[PDB]
Parts: sequence; structure tokens; C-alpha cells
Amino acid sequence: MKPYQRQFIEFALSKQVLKFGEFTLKSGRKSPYFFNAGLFNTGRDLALLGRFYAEALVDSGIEFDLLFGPAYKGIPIATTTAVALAEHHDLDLPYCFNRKEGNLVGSALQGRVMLVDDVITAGTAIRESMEIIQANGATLAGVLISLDRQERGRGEISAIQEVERDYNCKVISIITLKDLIAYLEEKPEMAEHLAAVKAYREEFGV
Amino acid sequence: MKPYQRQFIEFALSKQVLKFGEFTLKSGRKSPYFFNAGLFNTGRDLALLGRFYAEALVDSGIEFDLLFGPAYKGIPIATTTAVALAEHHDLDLPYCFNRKEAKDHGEGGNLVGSALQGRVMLVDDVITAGTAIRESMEIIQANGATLAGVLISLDRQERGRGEISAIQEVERDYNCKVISIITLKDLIAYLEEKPEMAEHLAAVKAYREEFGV
Repeated sequence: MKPYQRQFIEFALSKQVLKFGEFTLKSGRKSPYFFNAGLFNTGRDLALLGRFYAEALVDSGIEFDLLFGPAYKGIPIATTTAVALAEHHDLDLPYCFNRKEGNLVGSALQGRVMLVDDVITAGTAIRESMEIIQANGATLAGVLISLDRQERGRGEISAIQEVERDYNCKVISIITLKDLIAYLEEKPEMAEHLAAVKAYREEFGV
Repeated sequence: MKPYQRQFIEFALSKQVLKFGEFTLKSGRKSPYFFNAGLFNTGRDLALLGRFYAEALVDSGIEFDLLFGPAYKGIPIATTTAVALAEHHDLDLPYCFNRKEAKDHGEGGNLVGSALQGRVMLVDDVITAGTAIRESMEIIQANGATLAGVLISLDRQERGRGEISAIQEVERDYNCKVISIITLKDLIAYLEEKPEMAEHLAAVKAYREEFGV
């Protein structure tokens, strides 16, 4: 994996954003790991989070004109990613976000939009933000999230896979389940988690 | 004024956030200038904005435990100010903001970020009325937290419906200090620096005479 991906995992771990154990997801699924970006709640967390998102964004090579952050979770993320791009990548990009109720804040919603969010659970918000992006004649360049759980949804494919299908766009993620596994495989003391995770992947993966 | 203040003024000018002319204010008055932080709509604008806010905050020397940004305007400002403090001042501070309604699917309520506790530094763009901070205050008080101060971009330093300015009501009503990066006084001092701004200096000085303080 890329250094920034490894750093993200270790940073998420230190902040208890990523926890290895046994947790019950809101789907009855017993997962051996939990991710909650909502725990990145201080200035330094935000600063670094913004750096990681910016890294994944620029590394993807996807062309976009503005960053859109869905209310409410997407707002601080879009904000920090925007400042990170400006300060560490010399890219001054327009940002925008909506009011849940004009219901828009920031620059004019125009061009190729890069939607920024934490995670795609059911795709609901994505589908909602999309009605807005389309309503303004803007197009979806891609979606940028923290972690791609790479696990089946209610059907055959995963939520990320549904979003990409329905919108002919790419979903970029800082890390995926494969990255977590690769990381665990290096930590001997994590053997139990590695077994649990790999087991979980076999049952609900891709 | 300090260098960071003059810099903010020029920053605002270049981004058309601060405009000198003749505008019919929301209150009905005809003002010689116009300020609209909403025009800080790009990544770099945000980056610099956060850095000016952080500067004024640290320079104030006021003690606070967390930054609170009111939905919706306060959210990006609180966010960038928080990152600016971390990145440029080595201060890792908890931030928090509200949702204008409770989250149906959950137990989080109407708060996002760290637990709303301690001395809160409310961050916003401008205070155009004493009634503006009420929503935030109810939330701060409902959580057993206290208001350390309010941080805004510009203090228009002009009367409202009464004899005092909106900022003066907030400080009085909540017994707190409102910090601003710049005030009307700073704009005037700046206009005196630029010989081309002579007509603007004239219009502004007169406006302050009729509505100032």
C-alpha cells in the first residue's frame, strides 16, 4: 500500500476511529472491526484527515472542478480537504455544500463535482446529493470516502458498486478491506483479528 | 492595526468579500462599503481565512476549551480555524457544531464533533443582530457548557435598533467578549493609507458619524 494509506490506518487506530473486536453493524451483521470517522473530532484530527483525503484525491488523477460536501458529515470533511489541497498541493478549488432545508452554500454548483464523504453505507446520501448536483446542471466526477468495506449490500453487489453503476463514476477510497488485511498480516499479535476479518470477508465480502 | 489585520483587509478586498461603494444594507441604511464572507468560497480562501481567525484568537489570549461553529455558516469557519490552530499554532482543540434538527436515525441528537463541554469559543462570520447568537446559546447552556467568547470577521461598530451595536448586546446579554479580526476603525485607518480611496474614506467617515459605535 502507499505510505499515506498505512499512515491513515495507524492514525485511525490511534484515534479509536478503527477498532478491531466484535461489533454488531446496523444490519445484524457481526463484524470483527468497526470504523467511525466521526471520532476525528479535534483540530489535528481534521488537519490530518484533510491531508489524507487530499492525498487520495490527487493520487487518483480524477479531474474535477469543485468539492461538494453533503450536510452534515460532508461539510467539515470537504472543508479540510479543500484547505489541504490549497496548502499542501497548491490547488485552489471551489467548495460547496447544501442545507437540508437557495439550499446551497459556497461556490456555484457548476462543473465536474467531486463529492466528499466519510463512508457509503447504503448510498442514500449519495443519491440525495445527486438530485442536487443534477438539478444544477453539474456532473458527478466521482465520490471520495475514507474506507471501502468491500462487502455485499442487501443484494449481490456492494453499495460502492451500486453508486458506480448508477452514476458511471468512480468511488475513490483512502483504504479498503484488503488494506486492513494486508496491514494485519504484518502484525503477529493481531493473528486473532486477521482470522476473524478473513472469516468475515468470506461470508460477506466484495 | 496589526499586520495580520491589514493583510486580512487586502485579502478580503482581492476576493471581493469587502467592497467599497454604495449598498443598501439589510437594515435599510445605505452603506459606503459591503462585507460578505460567503465569498470566501475556495480552498485557499478557507485556508487563509482559518489562519486569520486563528491569529486573532491566539492574539486575544482568551481561554477556551473547544470551538463551536453554528450551522450552517459557522461549520466551515470552525473547521478551518481548528485546522489552522493545529497546523500553525500547535494547539489541538476539540470542535463541535449543531444540526438544525435532531438526527432521526441515532442517539447523537443535534450535536456533531466532540462533547459540548467547558469554555466554548463560538466562531462565526459576522453578528448582524443580538438575536443571532440565541440559537447557539440555548445549545451551549442546555449542555452545561459556558461561553468563553465569540469570534467574528468584522465588527461594523454601528448602532442597531437601539443606541448600541449588536456586538455590544451580545457582550452585555451573555457577559462575554466578542473578538473580531477587524473593525470599522481598521477600515478607516486603512483607507487613510491609500490616496485612491479618498472618496471612500470620505463616505465611510461620514457613515460612522451618522450610525457609528
